[PDB]
Amino acid sequence: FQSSAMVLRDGAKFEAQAGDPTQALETYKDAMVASGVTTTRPQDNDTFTRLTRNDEKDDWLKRGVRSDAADLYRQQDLNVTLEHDYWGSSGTGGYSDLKAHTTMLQVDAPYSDGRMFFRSDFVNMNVGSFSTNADGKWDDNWGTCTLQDCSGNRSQSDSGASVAVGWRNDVWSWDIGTTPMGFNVVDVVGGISYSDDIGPLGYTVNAHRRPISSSLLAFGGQKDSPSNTGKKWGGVRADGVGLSLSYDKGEANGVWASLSGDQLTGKNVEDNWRVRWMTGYYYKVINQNNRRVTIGLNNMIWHYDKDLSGYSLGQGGYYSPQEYLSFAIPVMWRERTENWSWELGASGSWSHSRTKTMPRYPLMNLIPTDWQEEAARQSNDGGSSQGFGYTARALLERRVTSNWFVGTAIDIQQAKDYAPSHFLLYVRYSAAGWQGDMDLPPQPLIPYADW
Ligand SMILES: CCCCCCCCCCCCCCCCCC(=O)OC[C@H](COP(=O)(O)OCCN)OC(=O)CCCCCCCCCCCCCCCCC
Ligand SMILES: CCCCCCCCCCCCO[C@@H]1O[C@H](CO)[C@@H](O[C@H]2O[C@H](CO)[C@@H](O)[C@H](O)[C@H]2O)[C@H](O)[C@H]1O
Ligand SMILES: CCCCCCCCOCCOCCOCCOCCO
Ligand SMILES: [Ca+2]
Repeated sequence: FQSSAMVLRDGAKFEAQAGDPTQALETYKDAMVASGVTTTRPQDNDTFTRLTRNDEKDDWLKRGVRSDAADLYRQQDLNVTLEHDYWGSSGTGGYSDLKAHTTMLQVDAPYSDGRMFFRSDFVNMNVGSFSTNADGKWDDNWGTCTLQDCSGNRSQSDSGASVAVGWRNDVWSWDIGTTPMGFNVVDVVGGISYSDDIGPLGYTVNAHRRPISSSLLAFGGQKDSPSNTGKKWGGVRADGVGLSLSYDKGEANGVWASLSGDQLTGKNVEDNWRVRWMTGYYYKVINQNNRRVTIGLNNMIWHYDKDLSGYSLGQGGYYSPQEYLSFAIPVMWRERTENWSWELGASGSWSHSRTKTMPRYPLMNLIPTDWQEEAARQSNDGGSSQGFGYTARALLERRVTSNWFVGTAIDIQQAKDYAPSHFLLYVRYSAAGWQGDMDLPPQPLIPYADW
C-alpha cells in the first residue's frame, strides 16, 4: 500500500489527466493536509493558493505538493489582460520618425493540459511629415521621390486592428492570426513549435510567418505619392524555421544556441532571405527562491542576402545587413516579495555591420519606362561600421488584490540594430484570484507582431 499523501497526489494527477481538473484541485487540498503543508483543509481559494507559496525549508514531498497544486491552479484560471505599449525610434519625417501605440486585449483560459488565448491588437503608427522645399515638394530616398519630386501625401500614419488565437502546453504551441486590418498590406500570420528533451539537452523546433514591425513600410506598407506612381508596397513577412538547443546543466550554469532562417517577402518588395545564429552562456550569481541574479555572454551572427533597408519603391524599410556580428554581456536581477515582482537588466555589446551596394529600385517593372534609365543609375551605396551599444530593461508588477495585478515595463534599445524602444502598462484580472507566489519575472503581453 502507499501513504495517504502519495495516494492523494497520484489521484489528483489521475483526475486532471482524465479531464476533471476541478476534482483534482479538491484532491490537492486534501493532499496538503496529508503531506503536512497545513493541518486544516483549505476551504477558500485564497487560503489554498497562499499555501502554494514556496518554502525553502520544504522537503521534497511538501515542495512538490505545493508546486503541483500551483501549476494546476494557474493552468485552470481564467485571465483577462489589457495592455498599452508606446514604442518607436528616431528617424526622418514621412517614413521613419516613428511614434507608435499598440493596445492589446487578451483572454487566457484552460484547454486540455494547456492554455488557449484570444488576442486583439490595435496598432497606430505615426511616422511624421515629409520636409518640403519652397515648391511644397520633397525628394527623399522614399517611394519614387528621387525620380520626380513628390507631392500630395505629406503626412504619413496608419492604424489597424489584428486578431489572433492559439494554444500551448509544455510540449507544443500554435497560433494563427492577422496583421492589422486597416494597413495597406494585410496578411495571415502564425506559428507552430514542438519541444522535447533528448537526454540532457532540450530543443525546440518551430515554423512561423511573422511581420517585420520596425517601420510602417515594413509592417503595413505605404503608398507612393499620388504625384508619382501611387503604388502600394511593403508589408514584409518572414516565413521561416528555427531550431533552439539548450544544455542547461541545472545548478549555476547554462548554455544555449539557436539557428534560424527565413524567406522575407512583401507586396512589391524584392524577395530576400536571412540566416541567423545565436549562442549564449549564463551564470547564476545568486539563485534563491525569490532572488535570481545572472550574468552571461551572448553572440549573434546574421546574414541577409540583400540590403533592403531603404524606403524606395521596391525596398522594404527593414534592417538587413549582409554581415552582422554582435557580442554582448547581459546582466539581470529578478526579485519578488509578497506582492511585488521586478526585473532590472542591462547588456553592453559590441557589433559590426556591413551592407552591400544595391540598386535603389530593384524591381524595375514598378518604375515607369520613361524613368527606368535614371532609376537604373541610382544605387544605395554599401557601408560598414562597428561600435558599442547597450540595452536596458525594467519590469515591475504588483498584486493589488487576489484578482487584480498591474505592471509596467520599459525596454531601452540602444544597441545600433535599429530596434524600437518600448514603454508599456498593463492590468491583469484573475477570475479565481491568486494569493500564491508572484510571477518571476513578470510576464507582460508581447505585441502580436513581435512573436
Ligand atoms: C560575481 C559577478 C557579479 C556580477 C553582478 C552583476 C550586477 C551588476 C550591477 C551593476 C550593473 C552594471 C551594468 C554594466 C553593464 C552595462 C553595459 C553598458 O551599459 O555600457 C555600454 C557600453 C557602450 O558605451 P560606449 O560609450 O558606446 O562604448 C564604451 C567602450 N567600452 O558598452 C559596454 O559596456 C561594452 C560591453 C563589452 C561587450 C563585449 C562582449 C564580449 C563577449 C565575449 C564573446 C566571446 C565568445 C567567443 C565566441 C567564439 C566565436 C563565436
Ligand atoms: C559556413 C559559413 C561560415 C560562417 C560565416 C558567416 C559570415 C556571414 C557573412 C557573409 C557576408 C556576405 O557577403 C557577401 O560576400 C560575397 C562574396 O563572398 C559577395 O558577392 C559579391 O562578390 C563576389 C565575388 O566577386 C561575386 O561573385 C558576387 O557576384 C558579388 O555579389 C556579396 O556581395 C556579399 O554580400
Ligand atoms: C500601472 C497602471 C496600469 C494601467 C493599465 C493600462 C491599460 C492600458 O490602457 C490602454 C488605453 O490607453 C489608451 C491611450 O491612448 C493613446 C493615444 O493613442 C495614440 C493616438 O495618437
Ligand atoms: Ca488605413
